[PDB]
Amino acid sequence: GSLTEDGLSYKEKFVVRSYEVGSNKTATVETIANLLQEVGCNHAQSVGFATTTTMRKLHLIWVTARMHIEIYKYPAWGDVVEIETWCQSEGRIGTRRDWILKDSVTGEVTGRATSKWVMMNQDTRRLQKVSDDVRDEYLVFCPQEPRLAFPEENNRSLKKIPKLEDPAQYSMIGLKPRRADLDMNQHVNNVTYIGWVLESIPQEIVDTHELQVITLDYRRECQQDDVVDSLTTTTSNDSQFLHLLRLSGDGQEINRGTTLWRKK
Amino acid sequence: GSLTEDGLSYKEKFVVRSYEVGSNKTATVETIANLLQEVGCNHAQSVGFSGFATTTTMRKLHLIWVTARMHIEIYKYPAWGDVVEIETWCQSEGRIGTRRDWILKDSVTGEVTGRATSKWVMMNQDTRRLQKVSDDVRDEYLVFCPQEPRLAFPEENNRSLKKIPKLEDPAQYSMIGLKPRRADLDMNQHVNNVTYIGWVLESIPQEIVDTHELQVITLDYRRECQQDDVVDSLTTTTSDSQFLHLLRLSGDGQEINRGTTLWRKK
Ligand SMILES: Nc1ccc2c(c1)S(=O)(=O)C=C2
Ligand SMILES: Nc1ccc2c(c1)S(=O)(=O)C=C2
Repeated sequence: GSLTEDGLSYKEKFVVRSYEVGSNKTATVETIANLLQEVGCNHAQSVGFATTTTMRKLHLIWVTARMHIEIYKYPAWGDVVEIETWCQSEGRIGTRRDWILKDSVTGEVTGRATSKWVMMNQDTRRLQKVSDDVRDEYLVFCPQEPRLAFPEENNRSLKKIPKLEDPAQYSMIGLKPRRADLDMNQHVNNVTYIGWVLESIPQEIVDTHELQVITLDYRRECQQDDVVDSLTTTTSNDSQFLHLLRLSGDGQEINRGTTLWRKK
Repeated sequence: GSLTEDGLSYKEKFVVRSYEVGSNKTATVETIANLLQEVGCNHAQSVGFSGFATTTTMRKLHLIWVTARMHIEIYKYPAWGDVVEIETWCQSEGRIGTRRDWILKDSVTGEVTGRATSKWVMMNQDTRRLQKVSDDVRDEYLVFCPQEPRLAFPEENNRSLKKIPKLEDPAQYSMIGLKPRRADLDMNQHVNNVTYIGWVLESIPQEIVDTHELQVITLDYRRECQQDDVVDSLTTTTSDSQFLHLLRLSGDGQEINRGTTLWRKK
Protein backbone atom coordinates (compact mmCIF):
# COMPACT_ATOMS: atom_id res chain seq x y z
CA GLY A 1 0.00 0.00 0.00
CA SER A 2 1.00 3.63 -0.52
CA LEU A 3 -0.01 7.32 -0.41
CA THR A 4 -0.83 8.64 -3.93
CA GLU A 5 1.45 11.25 -5.67
CA ASP A 6 -0.14 14.31 -4.02
CA GLY A 7 -0.02 12.63 -0.55
CA LEU A 8 -3.75 13.39 -0.05
CA SER A 9 -5.12 9.79 -0.38
CA TYR A 10 -3.98 6.18 0.23
CA LYS A 11 -4.37 3.01 -1.92
CA GLU A 12 -3.97 -0.67 -1.05
CA LYS A 13 -4.64 -4.01 -2.83
CA PHE A 14 -5.99 -7.14 -1.09
CA VAL A 15 -6.33 -10.72 -2.34
CA VAL A 16 -9.70 -12.12 -1.06
CA ARG A 17 -9.10 -15.14 1.33
CA SER A 18 -10.94 -18.54 1.55
CA TYR A 19 -12.31 -17.81 5.10
CA GLU A 20 -13.37 -14.25 4.08
CA VAL A 21 -16.17 -15.42 1.70
CA GLY A 22 -19.81 -16.49 2.14
CA SER A 23 -22.07 -19.04 0.33
CA ASN A 24 -21.67 -17.23 -3.05
CA LYS A 25 -17.81 -17.58 -2.85
CA THR A 26 -17.60 -13.73 -2.65
CA ALA A 27 -16.38 -11.50 0.23
CA THR A 28 -18.92 -10.87 3.00
CA VAL A 29 -19.86 -7.24 3.90
CA GLU A 30 -17.94 -7.83 7.21
CA THR A 31 -14.74 -8.74 5.31
CA ILE A 32 -15.22 -5.54 3.23
CA ALA A 33 -15.77 -3.43 6.40
CA ASN A 34 -12.58 -4.94 8.02
CA LEU A 35 -10.58 -4.05 4.82
CA LEU A 36 -11.93 -0.45 4.97
CA GLN A 37 -10.74 -0.24 8.59
CA GLU A 38 -7.29 -1.71 7.63
CA VAL A 39 -6.74 0.75 4.72
CA GLY A 40 -7.80 3.62 7.09
CA CYS A 41 -5.21 2.46 9.66
CA ASN A 42 -2.48 2.21 6.99
CA HIS A 43 -3.33 5.74 5.74
CA ALA A 44 -2.89 7.21 9.29
CA GLN A 45 0.49 5.40 9.71
CA SER A 46 1.74 6.62 6.29
CA VAL A 47 1.12 10.28 7.23
CA GLY A 48 3.08 10.05 10.53
CA PHE A 49 0.70 8.67 13.22
CA ALA A 50 -5.19 8.92 14.23
CA THR A 51 -4.34 11.24 17.16
CA THR A 52 -1.93 14.22 17.20
CA THR A 53 0.16 15.29 20.26
CA THR A 54 -2.62 17.86 20.98
CA MET A 55 -5.42 15.24 20.96
CA ARG A 56 -3.21 12.90 23.07
CA LYS A 57 -2.54 15.77 25.56
CA LEU A 58 -6.32 16.41 25.99
CA HIS A 59 -7.20 12.62 26.04
CA LEU A 60 -9.33 12.98 22.86
CA ILE A 61 -10.03 10.19 20.31
CA TRP A 62 -11.94 9.82 17.01
CA VAL A 63 -15.07 7.65 17.25
CA THR A 64 -17.46 6.58 14.43
CA ALA A 65 -20.91 8.23 14.48
CA ARG A 66 -22.14 6.72 11.17
CA MET A 67 -20.96 4.15 8.55
CA HIS A 68 -22.54 3.87 5.03
CA ILE A 69 -21.51 1.16 2.52
CA GLU A 70 -22.78 0.47 -1.04
CA ILE A 71 -21.61 -2.66 -2.91
CA TYR A 72 -22.33 -3.22 -6.64
CA LYS A 73 -20.16 -6.39 -6.90
CA TYR A 74 -18.58 -8.38 -4.04
CA PRO A 75 -15.08 -9.56 -5.07
CA ALA A 76 -14.71 -13.31 -5.53
CA TRP A 77 -12.35 -15.62 -3.56
CA GLY A 78 -8.83 -15.16 -5.02
CA ASP A 79 -9.67 -11.81 -6.68
CA VAL A 80 -7.65 -8.66 -6.04
CA VAL A 81 -9.60 -5.61 -4.85
CA GLU A 82 -8.02 -2.09 -4.78
CA ILE A 83 -9.27 0.34 -2.12
CA GLU A 84 -8.61 4.11 -2.14
CA THR A 85 -9.30 6.20 1.01
CA TRP A 86 -9.16 9.86 1.99
CA CYS A 87 -10.36 12.18 4.76
CA GLN A 88 -12.04 15.55 4.76
CA SER A 89 -12.70 18.02 7.50
CA GLU A 90 -16.40 18.87 7.96
CA GLY A 91 -15.76 22.13 9.82
CA ARG A 92 -16.39 21.97 13.56
CA ILE A 93 -18.74 18.96 13.33
CA GLY A 94 -16.01 16.35 12.84
CA THR A 95 -14.33 14.54 9.96
CA ARG A 96 -15.47 12.27 7.15
CA ARG A 97 -13.51 9.27 5.79
CA ASP A 98 -14.47 8.05 2.30
CA TRP A 99 -13.52 4.93 0.33
CA ILE A 100 -13.71 3.69 -3.29
CA LEU A 101 -13.43 -0.04 -4.06
CA LYS A 102 -12.35 -1.24 -7.52
CA ASP A 103 -11.69 -4.56 -9.25
CA SER A 104 -7.90 -4.49 -9.82
CA VAL A 105 -8.15 -6.37 -13.14
CA THR A 106 -10.93 -4.25 -14.78
CA GLY A 107 -10.49 -0.91 -12.97
CA GLU A 108 -14.28 -0.63 -12.50
CA VAL A 109 -15.80 0.75 -9.28
CA THR A 110 -17.37 -2.19 -7.46
CA GLY A 111 -18.23 -0.33 -4.22
CA ARG A 112 -18.10 2.84 -2.16
CA ALA A 113 -18.26 3.85 1.49
CA THR A 114 -18.46 6.95 3.69
CA SER A 115 -18.16 7.44 7.45
CA LYS A 116 -18.72 10.29 9.96
CA TRP A 117 -16.27 10.64 12.87
CA VAL A 118 -16.53 12.89 15.97
CA MET A 119 -14.08 13.82 18.75
CA MET A 120 -14.66 12.28 22.20
CA ASN A 121 -12.87 12.38 25.55
CA GLN A 122 -11.39 8.84 26.05
CA ASP A 123 -12.21 8.80 29.80
CA THR A 124 -15.55 10.61 30.29
CA ARG A 125 -17.02 9.61 26.85
CA ARG A 126 -18.14 13.24 26.37
CA LEU A 127 -18.53 14.47 22.80
CA GLN A 128 -17.38 17.89 21.64
CA LYS A 129 -17.04 20.05 18.54
CA VAL A 130 -13.61 20.34 16.85
CA SER A 131 -11.43 23.19 18.19
CA ASP A 132 -9.67 25.41 15.60
CA ASP A 133 -6.23 24.33 16.94
CA VAL A 134 -6.90 20.57 16.51
CA ARG A 135 -8.64 20.92 13.11
CA ASP A 136 -5.78 23.00 11.67
CA GLU A 137 -3.23 20.25 12.57
CA TYR A 138 -5.07 17.71 10.30
CA LEU A 139 -5.91 19.99 7.34
CA VAL A 140 -2.48 19.40 5.71
CA PHE A 141 -3.50 15.69 5.23
CA CYS A 142 -6.90 16.38 3.50
CA PRO A 143 -7.80 17.50 -0.04
CA GLN A 144 -8.94 21.17 0.29
CA GLU A 145 -11.63 21.05 -2.43
CA PRO A 146 -14.55 18.65 -1.71
CA ARG A 147 -14.01 15.05 -2.85
CA LEU A 148 -17.03 12.87 -2.11
CA ALA A 149 -17.57 9.16 -2.61
CA PHE A 150 -21.34 9.98 -2.53
CA PRO A 151 -21.80 13.25 -4.48
CA GLU A 152 -25.61 12.92 -5.27
CA GLU A 153 -27.71 15.79 -3.79
CA ASN A 154 -30.26 13.27 -2.39
CA ASN A 155 -27.95 10.35 -1.52
CA ARG A 156 -28.99 7.60 0.91
CA SER A 157 -25.74 8.19 2.93
CA LEU A 158 -27.25 11.24 4.74
CA LYS A 159 -30.81 9.90 5.30
CA LYS A 160 -32.25 10.16 8.85
CA ILE A 161 -32.96 6.74 10.50
CA PRO A 162 -36.11 6.27 12.62
CA LYS A 163 -36.30 4.15 15.80
CA LEU A 164 -37.82 0.66 15.30
CA GLU A 165 -41.14 0.27 17.24
CA ASP A 166 -41.98 -2.89 19.26
CA PRO A 167 -42.99 -5.50 18.23
CA ALA A 168 -40.12 -6.23 15.79
CA GLN A 169 -40.95 -8.48 12.80
CA TYR A 170 -37.72 -10.53 13.32
CA SER A 171 -35.18 -10.86 16.19
CA MET A 172 -31.95 -12.55 17.30
CA ILE A 173 -31.51 -12.36 21.11
CA GLY A 174 -28.64 -12.90 23.55
CA LEU A 175 -25.76 -11.93 21.21
CA LYS A 176 -22.40 -11.66 23.11
CA PRO A 177 -18.91 -10.68 21.93
CA ARG A 178 -16.06 -13.20 22.23
CA ARG A 179 -12.31 -12.21 22.36
CA ALA A 180 -12.05 -12.36 18.52
CA ASP A 181 -14.66 -9.53 18.36
CA LEU A 182 -12.35 -7.18 20.37
CA ASP A 183 -9.71 -4.78 18.99
CA MET A 184 -6.14 -4.23 20.34
CA ASN A 185 -7.60 -1.87 23.06
CA GLN A 186 -10.14 -4.54 24.31
CA HIS A 187 -13.10 -2.61 22.81
CA VAL A 188 -15.70 -4.29 20.55
CA ASN A 189 -14.66 -3.87 16.87
CA ASN A 190 -17.13 -1.67 14.87
CA VAL A 191 -17.55 -4.48 12.28
CA THR A 192 -19.07 -6.84 14.94
CA TYR A 193 -22.11 -4.46 15.15
CA ILE A 194 -22.63 -4.88 11.34
CA GLY A 195 -22.62 -8.69 11.89
CA TRP A 196 -25.07 -8.39 14.81
CA VAL A 197 -27.44 -6.18 12.74
CA LEU A 198 -27.43 -8.81 9.94
CA GLU A 199 -28.11 -11.74 12.33
CA SER A 200 -31.83 -10.78 12.57
CA ILE A 201 -32.34 -10.89 8.74
CA PRO A 202 -34.04 -14.24 7.89
CA GLN A 203 -31.84 -16.88 6.23
CA GLU A 204 -34.26 -17.04 3.22
CA ILE A 205 -33.61 -13.33 2.45
CA VAL A 206 -29.82 -13.93 2.71
CA ASP A 207 -30.08 -17.06 0.46
CA THR A 208 -32.04 -15.27 -2.35
CA HIS A 209 -30.86 -11.64 -2.10
CA GLU A 210 -27.61 -9.71 -2.13
CA LEU A 211 -26.99 -6.84 0.28
CA GLN A 212 -26.61 -3.62 -1.74
CA VAL A 213 -26.66 -0.85 0.91
CA ILE A 214 -26.16 -0.66 4.70
CA THR A 215 -26.33 2.53 6.80
CA LEU A 216 -25.44 2.19 10.48
CA ASP A 217 -25.62 4.82 13.27
CA TYR A 218 -23.46 4.24 16.39
CA ARG A 219 -25.04 5.62 19.62
CA ARG A 220 -23.37 3.70 22.44
CA GLU A 221 -20.67 1.07 22.77
CA CYS A 222 -21.32 -2.60 23.75
CA GLN A 223 -18.99 -3.54 26.61
CA GLN A 224 -17.19 -6.93 26.74
CA ASP A 225 -19.72 -8.19 29.38
CA ASP A 226 -22.87 -6.76 27.72
CA VAL A 227 -25.57 -8.83 25.92
CA VAL A 228 -27.30 -7.55 22.78
CA ASP A 229 -30.67 -8.12 21.09
CA SER A 230 -30.87 -7.53 17.27
CA LEU A 231 -34.26 -6.35 15.92
CA THR A 232 -35.45 -6.05 12.23
CA THR A 233 -38.72 -5.00 10.52
CA THR A 234 -39.36 -4.98 6.75
CA THR A 235 -40.11 -1.42 5.56
CA SER A 236 -40.55 -2.19 1.81
CA ASN A 237 -37.68 -6.18 -6.79
CA ASP A 238 -35.83 -4.84 -3.70
CA SER A 239 -36.30 -5.45 0.06
CA GLN A 240 -35.58 -2.77 2.70
CA PHE A 241 -35.34 -3.26 6.47
CA LEU A 242 -35.17 -1.04 9.55
CA HIS A 243 -32.77 -2.29 12.29
CA LEU A 244 -32.16 -1.77 16.01
CA LEU A 245 -29.46 -3.18 18.36
CA ARG A 246 -30.24 -2.70 22.07
CA LEU A 247 -28.89 -4.11 25.40
CA SER A 248 -30.78 -7.40 26.27
CA GLY A 249 -31.77 -6.24 29.71
CA ASP A 250 -32.80 -2.59 30.03
CA GLY A 251 -33.27 -2.09 26.26
CA GLN A 252 -30.74 0.75 25.97
CA GLU A 253 -30.13 1.53 22.24
CA ILE A 254 -26.56 0.87 20.97
CA ASN A 255 -27.17 1.15 17.14
CA ARG A 256 -29.89 1.80 14.59
CA GLY A 257 -29.67 1.16 10.84
CA THR A 258 -31.21 0.36 7.45
CA THR A 259 -30.34 -2.26 4.80
CA LEU A 260 -31.35 -2.49 1.12
CA TRP A 261 -31.26 -5.90 -0.62
CA ARG A 262 -31.68 -6.86 -4.30
CA LYS A 263 -32.93 -10.21 -5.70
CA LYS A 264 -30.15 -12.52 -7.00
CA GLY B 1 2.32 -17.61 -2.75
CA SER B 2 3.86 -20.53 -4.63
CA LEU B 3 4.80 -24.24 -4.64
CA THR B 4 8.54 -24.73 -3.84
CA GLU B 5 10.98 -26.02 -6.56
CA ASP B 6 10.24 -29.73 -6.04
CA GLY B 7 6.45 -29.08 -6.03
CA LEU B 8 6.10 -30.99 -2.71
CA SER B 9 5.36 -27.98 -0.42
CA TYR B 10 3.78 -24.50 -0.60
CA LYS B 11 4.92 -21.11 0.83
CA GLU B 12 3.06 -17.85 1.34
CA LYS B 13 3.79 -14.48 3.05
CA PHE B 14 1.22 -12.46 5.00
CA VAL B 15 1.40 -8.92 6.41
CA VAL B 16 -0.33 -8.94 9.87
CA ARG B 17 -3.45 -6.62 9.86
CA SER B 18 -4.67 -4.07 12.50
CA TYR B 19 -7.90 -6.08 13.27
CA GLU B 20 -5.92 -9.39 13.44
CA VAL B 21 -4.04 -8.47 16.68
CA GLY B 22 -4.91 -8.65 20.39
CA SER B 23 -4.03 -6.42 23.40
CA ASN B 24 -0.25 -7.13 22.92
CA LYS B 25 -0.35 -5.74 19.30
CA THR B 26 0.54 -9.27 18.04
CA ALA B 27 -1.53 -11.75 16.00
CA THR B 28 -4.09 -13.80 17.97
CA VAL B 29 -3.94 -17.65 17.81
CA GLU B 30 -7.23 -17.45 15.79
CA THR B 31 -5.59 -15.19 13.16
CA ILE B 32 -2.69 -17.72 12.98
CA ALA B 33 -5.15 -20.66 12.62
CA ASN B 34 -7.04 -18.79 9.80
CA LEU B 35 -3.68 -18.19 7.97
CA LEU B 36 -2.84 -21.92 8.30
CA GLN B 37 -6.23 -22.74 6.71
CA GLU B 38 -5.64 -20.14 3.91
CA VAL B 39 -2.14 -21.48 3.02
CA GLY B 40 -3.62 -25.06 3.03
CA CYS B 41 -6.36 -23.96 0.59
CA ASN B 42 -3.80 -22.22 -1.68
CA HIS B 43 -1.61 -25.38 -1.67
CA ALA B 44 -4.60 -27.55 -2.87
CA GLN B 45 -5.42 -25.03 -5.66
CA SER B 46 -1.77 -24.89 -6.82
CA VAL B 47 -1.64 -28.69 -7.30
CA GLY B 48 -4.79 -28.77 -9.49
CA PHE B 49 -7.85 -28.97 -7.20
CA SER B 50 -10.87 -26.89 -8.38
CA GLY B 51 -14.66 -28.42 -2.86
CA PHE B 52 -11.47 -28.65 -0.75
CA ALA B 53 -8.71 -31.25 -1.65
CA THR B 54 -11.06 -33.76 -3.34
CA THR B 55 -10.06 -35.79 -6.36
CA THR B 56 -12.70 -36.96 -8.89
CA THR B 57 -12.71 -40.38 -7.13
CA MET B 58 -13.56 -38.78 -3.77
CA ARG B 59 -16.19 -36.56 -5.48
CA LYS B 60 -17.89 -39.58 -7.12
CA LEU B 61 -18.06 -41.46 -3.75
CA HIS B 62 -19.22 -38.26 -1.88
CA LEU B 63 -16.10 -38.35 0.39
CA ILE B 64 -14.47 -35.30 2.06
CA TRP B 65 -11.45 -34.58 4.31
CA VAL B 66 -12.38 -33.56 7.88
CA THR B 67 -10.05 -32.49 10.74
CA ALA B 68 -9.72 -35.00 13.60
CA ARG B 69 -7.00 -33.06 15.51
CA MET B 70 -5.18 -29.70 15.36
CA HIS B 71 -1.91 -28.94 17.30
CA ILE B 72 -0.24 -25.50 17.29
CA GLU B 73 2.94 -24.28 19.08
CA ILE B 74 3.86 -20.56 18.96
CA TYR B 75 7.25 -19.24 20.19
CA LYS B 76 6.66 -15.63 18.98
CA TYR B 77 3.39 -14.11 17.72
CA PRO B 78 4.12 -11.75 14.78
CA ALA B 79 3.49 -8.07 15.46
CA TRP B 80 1.02 -5.80 13.60
CA GLY B 81 2.64 -4.83 10.26
CA ASP B 82 5.16 -7.72 10.35
CA VAL B 83 5.50 -10.21 7.50
CA VAL B 84 5.17 -13.89 8.44
CA GLU B 85 6.13 -16.71 5.98
CA ILE B 86 4.23 -20.00 6.26
CA GLU B 87 5.34 -23.29 4.63
CA THR B 88 2.89 -26.24 4.40
CA TRP B 89 3.01 -29.84 3.20
CA CYS B 90 0.98 -33.06 3.45
CA GLN B 91 1.91 -36.64 4.15
CA SER B 92 -0.03 -39.84 3.85
CA GLU B 93 -0.32 -41.78 7.14
CA GLY B 94 -1.15 -45.11 5.49
CA ARG B 95 -4.79 -46.18 5.78
CA ILE B 96 -5.50 -43.96 8.82
CA GLY B 97 -5.70 -40.66 6.92
CA THR B 98 -3.42 -37.75 6.09
CA ARG B 99 -1.39 -35.23 8.09
CA ARG B 100 -0.92 -31.55 7.13
CA ASP B 101 2.07 -29.78 8.73
CA TRP B 102 3.09 -26.09 8.84
CA ILE B 103 6.20 -24.04 9.74
CA LEU B 104 5.88 -20.32 10.55
CA LYS B 105 8.89 -17.99 10.18
CA ASP B 106 9.62 -14.28 10.62
CA SER B 107 10.29 -13.11 7.02
CA VAL B 108 12.92 -10.56 8.13
CA THR B 109 15.03 -12.87 10.39
CA GLY B 110 14.26 -16.30 8.88
CA GLU B 111 13.79 -17.78 12.38
CA VAL B 112 11.07 -20.33 13.14
CA THR B 113 8.45 -18.56 15.24
CA GLY B 114 5.88 -21.39 15.25
CA ARG B 115 4.82 -24.84 14.02
CA ALA B 116 1.57 -26.77 13.56
CA THR B 117 0.34 -30.26 12.70
CA SER B 118 -3.12 -31.64 11.92
CA LYS B 119 -4.74 -35.08 11.43
CA TRP B 120 -7.36 -35.47 8.68
CA VAL B 121 -9.69 -38.44 8.01
CA MET B 122 -12.04 -39.35 5.13
CA MET B 123 -15.78 -39.04 5.77
CA ASN B 124 -18.92 -39.48 3.65
CA GLN B 125 -20.37 -35.90 3.34
CA ASP B 126 -24.02 -37.11 3.57
CA THR B 127 -24.05 -39.93 6.19
CA ARG B 128 -21.07 -38.48 8.20
CA ARG B 129 -19.61 -42.01 8.42
CA LEU B 130 -15.84 -42.30 8.86
CA GLN B 131 -13.83 -44.60 6.59
CA LYS B 132 -10.33 -45.97 5.94
CA VAL B 133 -8.55 -44.32 2.95
CA SER B 134 -8.19 -47.44 0.68
CA ASP B 135 -5.48 -48.00 -1.97
CA ASP B 136 -7.25 -46.36 -4.99
CA VAL B 137 -7.81 -42.98 -3.27
CA ARG B 138 -4.46 -42.86 -1.40
CA ASP B 139 -2.49 -43.60 -4.58
CA GLU B 140 -4.03 -40.53 -6.32
CA TYR B 141 -2.62 -38.11 -3.67
CA LEU B 142 0.86 -39.65 -3.16
CA VAL B 143 2.33 -37.70 -6.13
CA PHE B 144 1.70 -34.44 -4.12
CA CYS B 145 3.48 -35.58 -0.87
CA PRO B 146 7.17 -35.93 0.06
CA GLN B 147 7.87 -39.71 0.13
CA GLU B 148 10.38 -39.66 3.02
CA PRO B 149 8.95 -38.47 6.39
CA ARG B 150 9.02 -34.70 6.93
CA LEU B 151 7.61 -33.76 10.33
CA ALA B 152 7.02 -30.36 11.90
CA PHE B 153 7.11 -32.22 15.28
CA PRO B 154 9.90 -34.84 15.00
CA GLU B 155 10.51 -35.48 18.79
CA GLU B 156 9.73 -39.10 19.82
CA ASN B 157 6.46 -39.07 21.87
CA ASN B 158 5.88 -35.29 21.86
CA ARG B 159 2.82 -33.06 22.78
CA SER B 160 1.15 -33.36 19.31
CA LEU B 161 0.32 -37.08 19.78
CA LYS B 162 -0.75 -37.11 23.47
CA LYS B 163 -4.15 -38.60 24.46
CA ILE B 164 -6.60 -36.02 25.96
CA PRO B 165 -8.84 -37.05 28.90
CA LYS B 166 -12.48 -35.99 29.32
CA LEU B 167 -13.01 -33.07 31.75
CA GLU B 168 -15.04 -34.17 34.85
CA ASP B 169 -17.92 -32.06 36.27
CA PRO B 170 -17.74 -29.65 38.03
CA ALA B 171 -15.52 -27.51 35.74
CA GLN B 172 -13.30 -24.87 37.44
CA TYR B 173 -14.32 -22.21 34.83
CA SER B 174 -17.08 -21.95 32.19
CA MET B 175 -18.56 -19.77 29.43
CA ILE B 176 -22.14 -20.84 28.56
CA GLY B 177 -24.57 -20.17 25.72
CA LEU B 178 -22.00 -19.61 22.94
CA LYS B 179 -23.66 -19.44 19.45
CA PRO B 180 -22.18 -19.01 15.98
CA ARG B 181 -23.13 -15.98 13.87
CA ARG B 182 -22.88 -15.84 10.00
CA ALA B 183 -19.24 -14.60 10.20
CA ASP B 184 -18.35 -17.92 11.95
CA LEU B 185 -19.53 -19.95 8.90
CA ASP B 186 -17.45 -21.04 5.88
CA MET B 187 -18.50 -20.91 2.18
CA ASN B 188 -20.44 -24.23 2.67
CA GLN B 189 -22.48 -22.83 5.68
CA HIS B 190 -20.56 -25.02 8.16
CA VAL B 191 -18.95 -23.61 11.34
CA ASN B 192 -15.28 -22.71 10.60
CA ASN B 193 -12.81 -24.92 12.59
CA VAL B 194 -11.13 -21.76 14.00
CA THR B 195 -14.38 -20.73 15.82
CA TYR B 196 -14.00 -23.85 18.07
CA ILE B 197 -10.47 -22.60 19.07
CA GLY B 198 -12.08 -19.25 20.03
CA TRP B 199 -14.85 -20.99 21.99
CA VAL B 200 -12.29 -23.15 23.89
CA LEU B 201 -10.35 -19.97 24.85
CA GLU B 202 -13.50 -18.11 26.04
CA SER B 203 -13.55 -20.07 29.34
CA ILE B 204 -9.90 -19.13 30.24
CA PRO B 205 -10.08 -16.30 32.86
CA GLN B 206 -9.19 -12.79 31.62
CA GLU B 207 -6.40 -12.53 34.28
CA ILE B 208 -4.59 -15.55 32.75
CA VAL B 209 -4.93 -14.00 29.24
CA ASP B 210 -3.67 -10.59 30.55
CA THR B 211 -0.51 -12.04 32.25
CA HIS B 212 0.30 -15.12 30.13
CA GLU B 213 0.96 -15.97 26.51
CA LEU B 214 -0.52 -19.07 24.90
CA GLN B 215 2.37 -21.37 23.90
CA VAL B 216 0.60 -24.66 22.93
CA ILE B 217 -2.97 -25.71 22.01
CA THR B 218 -4.08 -29.25 21.10
CA LEU B 219 -7.69 -29.68 19.97
CA ASP B 220 -9.63 -32.89 19.14
CA TYR B 221 -12.74 -32.58 16.91
CA ARG B 222 -15.48 -35.16 17.74
CA ARG B 223 -18.69 -33.66 16.38
CA GLU B 224 -19.69 -30.56 14.46
CA CYS B 225 -21.68 -27.62 15.94
CA GLN B 226 -24.63 -26.85 13.66
CA GLN B 227 -25.69 -23.25 12.83
CA ASP B 228 -28.64 -23.52 15.32
CA ASP B 229 -26.71 -25.30 18.13
CA VAL B 230 -25.64 -23.67 21.45
CA VAL B 231 -22.30 -24.51 23.09
CA ASP B 232 -20.90 -24.51 26.64
CA SER B 233 -17.08 -24.08 27.07
CA LEU B 234 -15.54 -25.78 30.14
CA THR B 235 -11.94 -25.41 31.57
CA THR B 236 -10.08 -26.84 34.61
CA THR B 237 -6.48 -26.03 35.60
CA THR B 238 -4.34 -29.21 35.50
CA SER B 239 -0.97 -27.63 36.50
CA ASP B 240 3.66 -22.36 33.24
CA SER B 241 -0.13 -22.94 33.49
CA GLN B 242 -1.87 -25.91 31.80
CA PHE B 243 -5.62 -26.40 31.32
CA LEU B 244 -7.93 -29.22 30.25
CA HIS B 245 -10.87 -28.12 28.00
CA LEU B 246 -14.27 -29.43 26.90
CA LEU B 247 -16.87 -27.98 24.46
CA ARG B 248 -20.31 -29.63 24.69
CA LEU B 249 -23.87 -28.83 23.43
CA SER B 250 -25.68 -26.57 26.03
CA GLY B 251 -28.67 -28.85 26.35
CA ASP B 252 -27.96 -32.58 26.32
CA GLY B 253 -24.21 -32.17 26.98
CA GLN B 254 -23.08 -34.00 23.83
CA GLU B 255 -19.26 -33.54 23.43
CA ILE B 256 -18.15 -31.57 20.33
CA ASN B 257 -14.41 -30.97 21.22
CA ARG B 258 -11.84 -31.67 23.92
CA GLY B 259 -8.42 -30.02 24.27
CA THR B 260 -5.43 -28.82 26.30
CA THR B 261 -3.61 -25.46 26.43
CA LEU B 262 -0.17 -24.55 27.84
CA TRP B 263 0.51 -20.91 28.84
CA ARG B 264 3.83 -19.11 29.73
CA LYS B 265 4.12 -16.07 32.10
CA LYS B 266 4.78 -12.81 30.17
N1 LIG C 1 -8.48 13.74 11.16
C1 LIG C 1 -7.76 13.28 10.07
C2 LIG C 1 -7.70 14.01 8.90
C3 LIG C 1 -6.94 13.55 7.84
C4 LIG C 1 -6.23 12.33 7.90
C5 LIG C 1 -6.29 11.65 9.11
C6 LIG C 1 -7.02 12.11 10.19
S1 LIG C 1 -5.31 10.20 9.04
O1 LIG C 1 -4.14 10.36 9.85
O2 LIG C 1 -6.10 9.03 9.25
C7 LIG C 1 -4.94 10.45 7.34
C8 LIG C 1 -5.37 11.65 6.95
N1 LIG D 1 -4.76 -35.58 0.60
C1 LIG D 1 -3.81 -34.69 0.14
C2 LIG D 1 -2.48 -35.08 0.05
C3 LIG D 1 -1.55 -34.19 -0.46
C4 LIG D 1 -1.89 -32.89 -0.87
C5 LIG D 1 -3.23 -32.54 -0.74
C6 LIG D 1 -4.19 -33.43 -0.29
S1 LIG D 1 -3.50 -30.93 -1.34
O1 LIG D 1 -4.32 -30.96 -2.52
O2 LIG D 1 -3.92 -30.05 -0.28
C7 LIG D 1 -1.81 -30.71 -1.75
C8 LIG D 1 -1.11 -31.78 -1.40
